[PDB]
Amino acid sequence: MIIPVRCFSCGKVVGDKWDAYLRLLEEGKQEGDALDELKLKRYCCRRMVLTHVDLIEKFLRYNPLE
Amino acid sequence: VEEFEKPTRATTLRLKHGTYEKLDEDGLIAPGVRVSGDDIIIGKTTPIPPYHTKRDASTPLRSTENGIVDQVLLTTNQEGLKFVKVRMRTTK
Amino acid sequence: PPQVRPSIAMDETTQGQDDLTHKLSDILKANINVQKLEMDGSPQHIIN
Amino acid sequence: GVKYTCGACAHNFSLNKSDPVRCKECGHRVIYKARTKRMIQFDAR
Ligand SMILES: [Zn+2]
Ligand SMILES: [Zn+2]
Repeated sequence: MIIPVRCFSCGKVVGDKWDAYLRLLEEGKQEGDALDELKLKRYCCRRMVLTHVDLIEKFLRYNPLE
Repeated sequence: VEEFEKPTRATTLRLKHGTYEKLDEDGLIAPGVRVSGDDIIIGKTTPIPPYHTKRDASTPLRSTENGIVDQVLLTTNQEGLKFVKVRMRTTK
Repeated sequence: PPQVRPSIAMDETTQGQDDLTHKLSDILKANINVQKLEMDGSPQHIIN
Repeated sequence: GVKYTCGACAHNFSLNKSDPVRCKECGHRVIYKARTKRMIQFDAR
């Protein structure tokens, strides 16, 4: 839905690196290189950031009820 | 016809042991209210066919379930009678 | 006794009765008007 | 009497258990109850 605040396994704060990750992917950098530039060493954080689905962008398409 | 209303203690009989204070004046609970099991969420009264002569057809919450009132929908059916749908949200 | 027929309390105190109770009341009214038509003058075939 | 919101034009109005179930502005037949003003507490766990 939205990027989780912390890594599920270890607990590193990864919720502040989503915009940076997307911007790094904008310049055509590979996903592994982008993850490396964010200092995500353990693969728990790597799967936390890499496999996330930003579903909230769909939820914001619907017109608000108020 | 029946009506969605808050049943009274005196003029309305057959009161379930669940609480009724969570209902509003129209018998519909407002969204964003914590409730527990057996609590009344819809209050409906039916006149007795020929004071203290109103069947209570209130729908209580499931006794094994809790949660918060996520949404309340009021509308009319095909024939024009009242129609209410209450969606409850909980976290597992 | 009222144990035999189920008088369901569908709504607190203000309740009706089973069909057996109504038929018993009708039978008692029939017996009452049978009794009340034997000392006073009335046709025998009407009594029967 | 009770606040309500339209399901189509999202206009807030009020009802007094006498008006027909319809939006005052756009005449929509679907309305929702407004959120209660009471505070709600969570344990953030
Ligand atoms: Zn981690
Ligand atoms: Zn409207």
